[PDB]
Amino acid sequence: MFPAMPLSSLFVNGPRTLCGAELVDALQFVCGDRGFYFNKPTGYGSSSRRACQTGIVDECCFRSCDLRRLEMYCAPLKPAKSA
Repeated sequence: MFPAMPLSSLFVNGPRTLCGAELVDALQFVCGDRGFYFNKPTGYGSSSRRACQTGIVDECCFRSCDLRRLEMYCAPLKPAKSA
């Protein structure tokens, strides 16, 4: 999927170069299967609960982060136009 894009087949099952929105549904899985996001610089990049850097997708795939983490960031999904 996603042409222009660089790649999206090996870990990105919906996202771009992520490890799949899966990890996303994880954070929202405990907070609400509804589905959550990740590093969303809503307010302001350098102005949010010390996180993001913990790429729940790149940091989860890289830094063994079970569901305990996803639960930690239990960040409030940022709906706008997911799909």
